[PDB]
Amino acid sequence: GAMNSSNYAELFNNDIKLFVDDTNVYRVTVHKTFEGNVATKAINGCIFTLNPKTGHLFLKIIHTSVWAGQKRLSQLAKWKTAEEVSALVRSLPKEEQPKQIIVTRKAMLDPLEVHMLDFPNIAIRPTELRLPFSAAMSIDKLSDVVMKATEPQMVLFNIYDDWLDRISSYTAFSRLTLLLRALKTNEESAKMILLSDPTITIKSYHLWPSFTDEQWITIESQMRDLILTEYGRKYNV
Amino acid sequence: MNTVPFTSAPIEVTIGIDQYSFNVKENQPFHGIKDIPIGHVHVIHFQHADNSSMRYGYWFDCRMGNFYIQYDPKDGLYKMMEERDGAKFENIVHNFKERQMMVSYPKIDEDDTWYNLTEFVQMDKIRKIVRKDENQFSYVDSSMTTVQENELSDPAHSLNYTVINFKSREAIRPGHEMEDFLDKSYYLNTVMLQGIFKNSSNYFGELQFAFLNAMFFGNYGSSLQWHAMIELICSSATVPKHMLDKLDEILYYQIKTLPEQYSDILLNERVWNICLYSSFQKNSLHNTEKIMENKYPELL
Repeated sequence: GAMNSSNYAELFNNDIKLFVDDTNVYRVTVHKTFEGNVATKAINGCIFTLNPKTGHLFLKIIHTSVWAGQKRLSQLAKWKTAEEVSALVRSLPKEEQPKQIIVTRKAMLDPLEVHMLDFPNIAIRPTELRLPFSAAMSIDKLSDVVMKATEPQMVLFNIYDDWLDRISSYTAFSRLTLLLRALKTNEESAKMILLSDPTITIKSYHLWPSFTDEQWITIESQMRDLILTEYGRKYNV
Repeated sequence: MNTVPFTSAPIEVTIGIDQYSFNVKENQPFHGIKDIPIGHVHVIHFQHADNSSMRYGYWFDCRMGNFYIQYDPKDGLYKMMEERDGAKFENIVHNFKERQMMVSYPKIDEDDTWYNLTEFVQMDKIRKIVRKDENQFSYVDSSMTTVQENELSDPAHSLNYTVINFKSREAIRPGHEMEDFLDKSYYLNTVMLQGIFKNSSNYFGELQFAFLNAMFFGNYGSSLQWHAMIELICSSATVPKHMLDKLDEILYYQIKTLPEQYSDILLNERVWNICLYSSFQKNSLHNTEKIMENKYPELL
């Protein structure tokens, strides 16, 4: 059933699993027409499919051409997400196929279940966790490859860079969710915190800066302060 | 007009005959039911005064043989049996009628209720859902499970309804996932109507039989089957026009007949709300929507 705080450690066991987030698949800008009506213009999106144990990110880029002449796009987006995840599982060798897929939003359960009827042994699960994966498009290099795409494209990342050389996947996932939570609550503050000191750079093959163990603690502390402040602001407490 | 004689009534029991019911006291001189209309299936059903649990009964068609009821003190129930000796049977029935120890099937001449509930139901199809091939009549009770229920245990005592599952390879064509799941026309028209049932009459027959097993025995799996077969039609954008018109008539009589006090457990809120207000066919069931809104506005 549903993934929550009581079964949190399951994410880091040796059963292959993927999180699927569909929140950046269908993206629009709302604007005024010449006649003063409102219209949307779609922009490129992405499916965020993450192995929380290894850090392997399967970033399927959703080019605006997939929406051309389609109706009910918010509904089609959930089915296109399910079709692309199904295609990804079928492309993987059997020993690499996930035993579970966890969807961050409940509206993905039926579309993914129907697309995965050929895989009756793969469990499709919701979660009660409020995961910040929507903030993935605040990672500069992921945003850059989505916005530059001219056609459908799958790009492979390790969202933990080289952290697993030094920390567990439990700790790497906690750092990732803290960074994305910060980016989601106050993108500018979060991004200022990460890049303020120009002596710390992002390697060409990495997404995040090359922080020492000591500098990650300081960073993690700044991100926690940003999140609590904004929460005091939001809820006048 | 046909007769189902009773050897005796040794235990106190509420006897149902189609939509009617009568109380019989322990050892009351009752010898059965006469003037049963020929041309329809019938169900005769029982609820013991001493154990209101296990409603049970027999689907039968008087054209298919001479049937009587006899209490079995070992198995503790009223059993249907066939008398193959036609002349012996007429003699027994004639005696009980002369002595007026039979109740009369109480059909009002204006009343098409039973015809309307059983229009498409055929004894030959009932005998395929309820497998007990040495008898021409079919036993049903409250606790019998469906083939689909047993998948999710005794196969001999199961209700063999047609398995319907909206999230099944049977229901979803490869590469038409979203289309076949949001519009079930393919599953209704090609898989079920053309493939399995062969025509709408057989589909309506199973739908009507599932309803009657739900209402008369409170058979939970029969209720599930009745709702599934409604939802498959309401969730199809493309349904023959005659099927929609006939479905509205079928459901109207089922809702008309349902005991007021059972609507809370026998009617699935999600299915009815979806069928009358959300579905492709939300505008196609005028009679059914009017009776549901006037008789059970709470469920909606």
